[PDB]
Amino acid sequence: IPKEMLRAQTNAILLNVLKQGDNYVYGIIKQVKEASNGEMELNEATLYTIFKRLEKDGIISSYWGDESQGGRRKYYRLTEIGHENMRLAFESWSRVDKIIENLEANKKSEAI
Amino acid sequence: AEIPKEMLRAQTNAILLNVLKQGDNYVYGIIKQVKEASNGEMELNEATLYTIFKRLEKDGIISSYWGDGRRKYYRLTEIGHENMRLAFESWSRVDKIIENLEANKKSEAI
Ligand SMILES: [Au+]
Repeated sequence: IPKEMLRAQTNAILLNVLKQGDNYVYGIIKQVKEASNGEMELNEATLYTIFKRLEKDGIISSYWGDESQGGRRKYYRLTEIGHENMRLAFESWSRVDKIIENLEANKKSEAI
Repeated sequence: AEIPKEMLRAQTNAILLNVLKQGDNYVYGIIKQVKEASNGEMELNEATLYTIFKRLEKDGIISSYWGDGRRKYYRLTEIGHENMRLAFESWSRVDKIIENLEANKKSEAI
């Protein structure tokens, strides 16, 4: 599995987890660990790197939590731009499957 | 907000490797079939293929040979086919992870 594809996957995951609600990193890693039957330990480093991009792009935003409790954790939130990105990713990928669909279709066409 | 470069590259590659999957081919031909399969809309630029093919050839995902004008055919390699398989399986496991996230969310909501 190429690293490019791994980080693309981690991205798909994070946008999705934040879709279901604002979260923090230790929490995000834990929920995916659970939702993948132990199998998927996300890499803190890759998360951090991704959040800098996604914060850059305004796909996510962040705020401080747990300050009332003596803490200072960082909560992330999917933005509207966030939801738009995910929509266009979906639509975009669906368009690609259709192009491939049509390639396979036209192949079987010439075979006739 | 727009679709980032990395996703664009990934998409273009998805398509090219898939054209190769369906049968070894030459570049004029590849671009023509995609033009057809995208209802006229997507006539790739040669240069984009060449850029991409250099990477893929580098990584051993594709290779090339002469056919008899004597065109240059590119072929998905075995490693090629393997990678596409594992990519598919891997991405399917990711849909399940997401599936399961949405499932656990609706669970706690109750
Ligand atoms: Au595939």
